[PDB]
Amino acid sequence: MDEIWALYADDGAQALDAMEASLLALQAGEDAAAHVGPLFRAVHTFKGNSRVLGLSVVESRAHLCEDLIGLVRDAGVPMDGEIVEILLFASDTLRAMLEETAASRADVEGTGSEALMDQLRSKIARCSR
Amino acid sequence: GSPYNVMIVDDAAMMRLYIASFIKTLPDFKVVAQAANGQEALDKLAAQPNVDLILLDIEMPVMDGMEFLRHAKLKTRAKICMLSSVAVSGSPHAARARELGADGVVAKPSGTVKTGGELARTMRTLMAA
Ligand code: NA
Repeated sequence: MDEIWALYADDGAQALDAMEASLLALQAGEDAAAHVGPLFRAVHTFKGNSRVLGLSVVESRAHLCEDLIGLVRDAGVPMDGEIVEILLFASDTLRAMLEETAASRADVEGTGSEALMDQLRSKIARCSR
Repeated sequence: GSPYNVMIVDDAAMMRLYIASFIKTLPDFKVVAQAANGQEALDKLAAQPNVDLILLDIEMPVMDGMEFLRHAKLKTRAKICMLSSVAVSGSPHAARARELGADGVVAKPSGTVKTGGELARTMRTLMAA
């Protein structure tokens, strides 16, 4: 089990690095066309990794991020400044969850990220009314 | 014959390790190759003609001329089982698997909510067919 936990931390860091890079590029004024795919793939990878290890609370945060990014990719919602903002907050939150869970070899307590969940659910509802 | 030689093809390193670790516990299958992309899969397969069973991510993009899947289907006698990230029931994955020439499809295992019971059963059914 040492090896899979090591890989969770390493692969997770690469995925979150890619998530953050795409979001920072968008914040700097690069076009969504170049970044929504990489962003989706990074979040999807992070989600799948957490699912492998049964980390359902971590998984649920990544899943809601993926839903929001999917609305942009598939349902014609623009990648507006608010989406970018919420996902940057999500990337920081996921990074803290990664560092903690990798070390506890267990799922996180959801309390600290309930605010993020509310923000994601709110943006999802508002831009897909 | 015994054990059956398995190749795992999935771009997710966590899924390759998880499935490989599980196959270590089956006396009737061993892993002989793992690959993260189509060209690597071709490289390992073309060099390792004793492969009996290929487990292939249904989410992995096909090569532009589908050289890996074509080689596997047309130049080897390996059985091919697609791996799906969602429940197969209610998905398009069972139909997509048949269309691609795969011999079966099964949901990827997880440490979530036994562990590879369905996977082992499917692998065995395929080799006994
Ligand atoms: Na654009």
